[PDB]
Formats: sequence, C-alpha cells, structure tokens
Amino acid sequence: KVFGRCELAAAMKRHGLDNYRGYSLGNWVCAAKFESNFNTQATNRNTDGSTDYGILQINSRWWCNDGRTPGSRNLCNIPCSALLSSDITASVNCAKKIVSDGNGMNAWVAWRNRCKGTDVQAWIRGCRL
Ligand SMILES: [Cl-]
Ligand SMILES: [Cl-]
Ligand SMILES: [Cl-]
Ligand SMILES: [K+]
Ligand code: NA
Repeated sequence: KVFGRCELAAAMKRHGLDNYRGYSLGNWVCAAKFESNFNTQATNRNTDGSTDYGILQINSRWWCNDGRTPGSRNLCNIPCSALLSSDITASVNCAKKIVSDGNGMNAWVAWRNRCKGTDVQAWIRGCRL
C-alpha cells in the first residue's frame, strides 16, 4: 500500500507514535517519506546481506526474521514479511522498540541525514489530526 502523507500521519497517531520517545509525528512521517516514499512494500538489500522492510525500512540484522541473514536476531519477534502489510501495526510496534534502543531516531540513517533538525512539522501541516 502507498499511503498518502496525511493518511499515514493519522495511522501513526492511532498506533501511538506521536511523541513516542519524545519524537513528534512529523519526525515519523519524514522518516517514512525518505525510507520508503510511504510504500509499505518497499524493500532494500544491504551489502552485508541483510534487508530493510516496509514503510520504515526495518532491518533483518536485528529486528525481524527473514531466514536469509546469517547470525541475525529477531528482536521484534516477527517475520520480516509482516512489515510489508497494508496494516502498519507491526511496523509501528517494532519501530517503538528500535527508537527505544539507545540512539533514538538516529537508528534511521535517512532520518539523521534528511529529517533531523529540519522543519518536520511541515510533514503534518494541513492534516486533520
Ligand atoms: Cl510534528
Ligand atoms: Cl525462516
Ligand atoms: Cl541518507
Ligand atoms: K536469518
Ligand atoms: Na533477523
């Protein structure tokens, strides 16, 4: 599913991401924009053999099981395919664990390089929330 900007903002808010770990909703929407362009079916293969999945490009080295990342963990206790669903519940629940892991949203390199420090409120501007 390819979400609209305000549609995704509303879904993220319903699942408790707004201000989670102190990160406003615009931070999460901005991260999703540059990780996946709002597409739940986005995937990206990494040089180390791991793969990133879903609207927040969550990685199989630590967070989900795909059966093809030797030595990896599955800290969100889900198949990576669950991160590709049209329903964002699994991605949100796993993102909550990731952002609590110590480095906040710096866990998403694209957030650090493209959202951090910017006017992230623009990403929810105009949305009925
Ligand atoms: Cl915001
Ligand atoms: Cl497996
Ligand atoms: Cl980047
Ligand atoms: K594996
Ligand atoms: Na894994």
